[PDB]
Amino acid sequence: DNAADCADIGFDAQLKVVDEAINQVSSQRAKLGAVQNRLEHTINNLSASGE
Amino acid sequence: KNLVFQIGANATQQISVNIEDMGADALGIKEADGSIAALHSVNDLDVTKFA
Repeated sequence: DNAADCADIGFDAQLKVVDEAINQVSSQRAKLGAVQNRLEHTINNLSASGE
Repeated sequence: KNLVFQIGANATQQISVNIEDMGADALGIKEADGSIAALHSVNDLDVTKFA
């Protein structure tokens, strides 16, 4: 129907929002990786303190 | 009705294309013309009018 000059049927808008969903998933995964790094770090301290 | 080929991965990485040829593709002002510049491709004057 039209090129990227509508923002609701535009191609650019489409591709943008898909890429943003990707950025939200990627962000979430990134956070979780950080969190389990935090956890592991702690577990080292927990076991140490336990000794 | 311009033609948008996607060319790159991201937004706007694209081009435009157009085309026109048919029977009425003789000399084009904005339309072809009236009694001239349309028939010359479509209907030749080579009926008798050269005589």
